[PDB]
Amino acid sequence: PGIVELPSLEDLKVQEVKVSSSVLKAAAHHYGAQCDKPNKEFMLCRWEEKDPRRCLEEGKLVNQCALEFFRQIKRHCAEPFTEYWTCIDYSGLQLFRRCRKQQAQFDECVLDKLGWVRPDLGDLSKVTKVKTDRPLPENPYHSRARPEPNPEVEGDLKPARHGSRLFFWTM
Amino acid sequence: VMKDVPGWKVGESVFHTTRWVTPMMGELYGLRASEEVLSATYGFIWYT
Amino acid sequence: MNPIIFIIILLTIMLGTIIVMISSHWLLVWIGFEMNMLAIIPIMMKNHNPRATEASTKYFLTQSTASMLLMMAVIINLMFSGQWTVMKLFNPMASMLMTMALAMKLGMAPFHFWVPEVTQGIPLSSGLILLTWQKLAPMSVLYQIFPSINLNLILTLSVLSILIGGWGGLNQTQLRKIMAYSSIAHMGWMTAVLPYNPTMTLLNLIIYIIMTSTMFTMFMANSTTTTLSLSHTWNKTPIMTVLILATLLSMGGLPPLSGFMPKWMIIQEMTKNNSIILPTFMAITALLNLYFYMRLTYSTTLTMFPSTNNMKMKWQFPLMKKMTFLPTMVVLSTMMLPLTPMLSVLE
Amino acid sequence: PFFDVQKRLGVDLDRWMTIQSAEQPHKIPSRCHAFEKEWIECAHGIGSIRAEKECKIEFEDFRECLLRQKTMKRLHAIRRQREKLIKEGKYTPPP
Amino acid sequence: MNLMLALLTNFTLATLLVIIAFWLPQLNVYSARLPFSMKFFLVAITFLLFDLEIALLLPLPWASQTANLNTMLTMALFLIILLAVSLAYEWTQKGLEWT
Amino acid sequence: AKTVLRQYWDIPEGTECHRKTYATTSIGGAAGLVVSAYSVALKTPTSFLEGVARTGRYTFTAAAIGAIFGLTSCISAQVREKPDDPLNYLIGGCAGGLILGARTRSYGIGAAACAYMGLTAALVKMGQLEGWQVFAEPKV
Amino acid sequence: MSMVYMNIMMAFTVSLVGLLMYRSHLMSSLLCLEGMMLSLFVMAALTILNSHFTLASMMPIILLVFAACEAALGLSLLVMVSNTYGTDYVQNLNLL
Amino acid sequence: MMLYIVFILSVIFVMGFVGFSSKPSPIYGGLGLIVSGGVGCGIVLNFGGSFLGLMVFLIYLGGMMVVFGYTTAMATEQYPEIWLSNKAVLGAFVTGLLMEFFMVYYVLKDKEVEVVFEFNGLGDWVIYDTGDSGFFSEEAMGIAALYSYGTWLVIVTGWSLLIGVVVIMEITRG
Amino acid sequence: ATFQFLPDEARSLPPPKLTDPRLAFVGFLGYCSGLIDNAIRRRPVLLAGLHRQLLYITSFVFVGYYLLKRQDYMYAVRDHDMFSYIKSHPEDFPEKDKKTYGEVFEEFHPVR
Amino acid sequence: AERVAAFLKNVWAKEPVLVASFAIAGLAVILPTLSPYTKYSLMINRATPYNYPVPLRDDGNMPDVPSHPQDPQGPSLEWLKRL
Ligand SMILES: CCCCCCCCCCCCCCCCCC(=O)OC[C@H](COP(=O)(O)OCCN)OC(=O)CCCCCCCCCCCCCCCCC
Ligand SMILES: CCCCCCCCCCCCO[C@@H]1O[C@H](CO)[C@@H](O[C@H]2O[C@H](CO)[C@@H](O)[C@H](O)[C@H]2O)[C@H](O)[C@H]1O
Ligand SMILES: CCCCCCCCCCCCO[C@@H]1O[C@H](CO)[C@@H](O[C@H]2O[C@H](CO)[C@@H](O)[C@H](O)[C@H]2O)[C@H](O)[C@H]1O
Ligand SMILES: CCCCCCCCCCCCO[C@@H]1O[C@H](CO)[C@@H](O[C@H]2O[C@H](CO)[C@@H](O)[C@H](O)[C@H]2O)[C@H](O)[C@H]1O
Ligand SMILES: N=C(N)NC(=N)NCCc1ccc(I)c(Cl)c1
Repeated sequence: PGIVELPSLEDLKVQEVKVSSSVLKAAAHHYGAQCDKPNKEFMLCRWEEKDPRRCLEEGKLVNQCALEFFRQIKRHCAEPFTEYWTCIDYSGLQLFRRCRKQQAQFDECVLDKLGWVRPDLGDLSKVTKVKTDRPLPENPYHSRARPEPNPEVEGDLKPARHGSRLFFWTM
Repeated sequence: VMKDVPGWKVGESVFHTTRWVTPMMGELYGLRASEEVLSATYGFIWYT
Repeated sequence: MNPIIFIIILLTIMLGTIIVMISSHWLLVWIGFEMNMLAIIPIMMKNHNPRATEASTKYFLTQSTASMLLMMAVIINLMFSGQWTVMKLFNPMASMLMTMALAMKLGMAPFHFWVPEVTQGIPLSSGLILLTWQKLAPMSVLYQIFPSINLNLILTLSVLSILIGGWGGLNQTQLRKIMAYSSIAHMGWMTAVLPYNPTMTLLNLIIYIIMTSTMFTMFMANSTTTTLSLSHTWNKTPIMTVLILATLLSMGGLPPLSGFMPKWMIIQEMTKNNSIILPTFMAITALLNLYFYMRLTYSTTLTMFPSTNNMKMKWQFPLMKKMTFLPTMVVLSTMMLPLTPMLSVLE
Repeated sequence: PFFDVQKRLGVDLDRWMTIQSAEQPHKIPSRCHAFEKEWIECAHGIGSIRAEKECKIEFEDFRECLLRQKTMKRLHAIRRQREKLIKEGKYTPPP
Repeated sequence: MNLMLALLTNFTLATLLVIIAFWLPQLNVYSARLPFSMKFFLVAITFLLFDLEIALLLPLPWASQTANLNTMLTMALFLIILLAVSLAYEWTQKGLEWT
Repeated sequence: AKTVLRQYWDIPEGTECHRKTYATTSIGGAAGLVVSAYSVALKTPTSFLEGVARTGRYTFTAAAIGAIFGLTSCISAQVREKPDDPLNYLIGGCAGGLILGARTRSYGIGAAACAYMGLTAALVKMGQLEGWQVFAEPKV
Repeated sequence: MSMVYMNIMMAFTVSLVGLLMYRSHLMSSLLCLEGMMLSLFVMAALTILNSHFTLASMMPIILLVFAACEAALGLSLLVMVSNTYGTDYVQNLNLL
Repeated sequence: MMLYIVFILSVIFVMGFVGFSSKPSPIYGGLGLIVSGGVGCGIVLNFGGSFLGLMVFLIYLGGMMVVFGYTTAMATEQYPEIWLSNKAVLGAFVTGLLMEFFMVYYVLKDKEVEVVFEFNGLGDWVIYDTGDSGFFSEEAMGIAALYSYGTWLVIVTGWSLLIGVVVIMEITRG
Repeated sequence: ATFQFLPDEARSLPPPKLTDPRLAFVGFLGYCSGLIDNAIRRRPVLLAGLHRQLLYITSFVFVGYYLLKRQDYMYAVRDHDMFSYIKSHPEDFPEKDKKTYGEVFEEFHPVR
Repeated sequence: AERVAAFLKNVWAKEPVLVASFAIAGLAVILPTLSPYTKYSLMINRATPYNYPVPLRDDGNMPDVPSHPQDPQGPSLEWLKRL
């Protein structure tokens, strides 16, 4: 067996999205609409390549889009967004249904100042299609050549030559 | 640690295939403090 | 027992066996054995007496133990191959455990002790199921796992069953114990050829079942469970003595009778594989069976034992037992040798 | 199966649970899915006599994923060397 | 962790109360068959068999999330109906009488 | 068994008599222990010591039979200068048969054992020379 | 193999040895039989859970259901034996 | 150390088996199987098998073993023998514990052992899965599938349980 | 095929003749079963229930005929398999060079 | 019918618990096939997204697959929101 090739620690550095899950939860619906393209490109790479080392550049673009997404909230909608995810953060299950009044304020804000429309029920679970210039991998499983099948037996079935040929039998 | 062990190859796979293999718990945390290993292994199961 | 319940229980005995034979999953095989054992215990107990309870308990303990060993082998197989497909096993300890588990179910020596005990303690009709139908499911599993069975274990089990079955029958006056030991020896022939040609395992099994069903059916028609009771047959139904004579000569492997066929064909397959000593030893040991089969023919058909006066009362009444399929079975038990090439249908 | 009623009738009585690369609820994969799939595809249709020889690479990898005996050995080995140097004082763990 | 502590505390407290309940000052200076019916064995065995099938019904709340509702509903009712047949058999064979 | 049996056959005939006698005595003693185990398990001894006595009787008898066979057969090959000769095992097989007659205090068992053990031992030597298979591997 | 399999396998062997080495009570042997099922249940569950073979998650439940049903039958034979002799001692079961 | 919970539980599992397998009074034999059942559930729970662990408590302990003890009181023993009074029970019990202690001592010492077969001693946590972030219990999904994928399992299982009622009623009627 | 008594390819083979000596022997076995049926139940062996004797012969022949078809089919398949393997593996079945007896040396063993 | 009505009245008088059990069990078997809402049960269960919806590699021949989650193509849950 060979050597497992690993990227260097310097290849793995990227600005991190260091916000808590209640913050991601609060912005998730608008994040799904805004950052769909780099997100869906990266997920296509992962299910096609089946190898984390082969999708690191797409992974960094995922972070870069999320950081620009959250900077846009910070520039125009910081106060309505903080009121909303704090409301989410209070719940032990982080429930949307307990925060509709604060969600509406955060939603009226991004729609007005950023043009963001919250995707409708069922939208973010759609299967989509992405145009990637990354070539389709040929042998993602790294399969060896398969063993050759046994020769196919063919022809016309004829009666057994002189029958069963069991000891003395003539049939 | 294995610089002087004779015949050792660093980072050698145990699999014939060169396909990426998901590492198990020991591979990731095999050299780390027991506390992080407790959390990684039994934290979810032991969380109320 | 209500006749409808008896029918449903019998169909459950058959269903569990059929589940074993059609299953591709080890779990369903194990379920089939579990279903089958549950439904057979009540037909062992149906006469409700201490001897039937003892037989049922001994049978339950043996079969339950073998079911646990079988499931242990299956789980070991899962650990080392990650799959449940019924086929060759992927671990030698799994293969040994399953082989011993299946040997116990069949009652092969040295796991044989329960077969004479249990058969004696249950009615003839229940003994007919135990020594015929109950062989199908374990044999059908051996038919599929044989490539991974250890040759020395299987041949050692086969050789012991032929020896124990032969010697065990010499000392018997009870017909059920004679059948039990006769069964143990025949299983040894069946498994001895299995590593070489499973088709000859199936041929031996089918013919053994036919001959075994014939004997049990004839014992039932007269209510004979002992040699001496059977020796009164000449003075009631003379035809039955002739039929019992022919079937006994056939179960002894005498040409030109049907029971010669499985031993003839097994000897051939073994020799084709350069196995001379083993088939020779098996054939000679099988002469032990012929001795105590012949002894029954002497006391039943070829001589006339003393009778009793009350026997005259029996002359006035006909046989009312069903003796279902007996005329067909006895003809197949004795006259099939000219059709030996028909074995290819088992291929 | 002894009698292959299932294939004759086109009914799936128990094939669905036989292997771990078969269809699972919500497409949940088994840990060794890729390894089982590789071995099965290699050995398909050629017979177990050929398979035990010609698909031996795929099967050893599958057994390594199933039980992790080489991996546990390699880790257990690196750990001894570590404890030796720590005790002998020629190694110091990073922070 | 929290569950193991809660369990330890419950039975530790029960142990302490019991042993204390047994030790206090006082101030004192000076293998057969029970004659018990076969009927009670059958109640226990009947409970066991019914309990085993309730084990098979317990997953039903999860099974109703399936897209294969035709099959799920049929199998769920099949099981409960067979459970009812078992009771009807006990009942009509006088397995539930105490006289 | 494989380990001990392979040791016996590895040693050439008529050389290292003591090494041959250890292999047969070990093989014989193991057989006697096997018989004792089943005898004690199936026919229960009256007392613990009686069980120990029975194991010693069977285990010593089997070892003695194996010891004399290995000694007798290997000396004969050495004395006669006939290594690959079945007759050496015929002599060894009969000597072992006589000891059984002695241990069981019977002349009939000794006469029968001589004939039955002698032929069996001689056939084992022909099988070794001729390559006869007892448990033959499936070939066809 | 992992540590656990040693002890679970050891537990199964202990109960099997207990099963094969009867004392007097038939109930004690029935307990060894159910001990074997328990160790089979644990070993099956561990193998199935650790490999994340999802559909087999049901297998151990099936095993428990059938083994319990087998245990109910074994108990029924025990009481029928005890009704005949007044004890469940296996040395009474020697008529055959 | 808590990282060895499964190993420690498996040791208690085995010692409980040496307990009931040495065959004290079936009253105490039943207790040892009950403790093993609880410990056996503990092992399963630490592999993510919450449902399967609880079924051991519900069906094995709460169902089957309750009936075992019930039958023991009726037809086996009402008065238990003093524990380990018999020499065979004491010898086997001590013999079994002695093997378990030696098995444990060497595994802990060397972090491996060869008891007939080779076993590792790093710790059971090493082989655990590292990735997990589905919103469901996989075990529960697999068990729920008994009603969608397992039609055939349900039919044979349900039939067998009905036959169990029929069979046991025949058996005990006398 | 799979779990099929007489697959479709078997229809390429000639059927057994209804005058097949093996089928005649099967019918005789069916006749013998009819006589044994009369004997065990103590009926007149030759005359009793000719309707029942007829169904014995018919059932044996009907089942025997189909068993003989599968028998002959299974030997045809064996031969088809054998010859295909020999054609696929000509290196294992060389056409050996055959000497005449004038060329081959055989030792003489006098019988005196 | 008249004979059946008399039989039902007799068991209503004598075994009202059993009559209720059989009526309820009959409705459990029968009403799912007659109910207009039973079809939404499958649709709702189908619509619940338990795992990630892996995207497709756009090849230029997929006019029915959306490029964005807020595009009009693809399945809609409008029936569910109204329902
Ligand atoms: C064809 C290829 C296959 C070839 C293999 C050979 C097959 C032969 C076996 C066929 C299957 C068994 C059927 C045998 C038929 C027996 C017929 C018979 O013996 O006669 C019956 C006779 C009836 O007696 P009863 O009831 O009293 O009525 C008459 C009034 N006395 O009964 C009696 O009277 C009883 C008289 C006492 C018994 C005398 C014993 C000697 C007779 C032995 C003949 C049977 C030989 C069978 C052994 C196999 C032969 C090779
Ligand atoms: C009667 C009591 C029954 C108690 C049963 C208890 C269950 C015991 C299960 C043990 C399973 C271990 O099974 C055993 O494991 C080792 C681990 O590699 C396997 O492997 C071993 O042999 C093979 C040989 O090719 C190689 O992998 C290697 O030489 C060696 O490691 C064995 O082939 C297998 O037989
Ligand atoms: C004791 C009496 C015995 C009577 C036996 C009666 C017949 C039993 C047949 C049960 C199996 C029926 O047939 C089988 O079942 C279910 C539907 O029901 C189907 O299986 C269904 O569930 C899962 C869900 O994905 C998948 O296996 C499959 O995709 C789906 O179609 C199988 O594709 C079908 O082949
Ligand atoms: C001892 C044997 C006992 C057997 C008991 C069997 C009882 C079975 C009763 C209910 C079986 C059918 O139950 C129900 O029937 C209706 C028929 O409209 C089906 O139909 C419903 O769901 C389907 C899904 O394909 C929709 O497309 C359809 O529009 C809707 O009406 C349900 O999918 C099915 O769940
Ligand atoms: N000889 C084995 N051990 N097995 C086996 N039956 N191999 C197949 C050889 C064979 C023999 C007869 C026929 I008819 C057919 Cl079709 C094929």
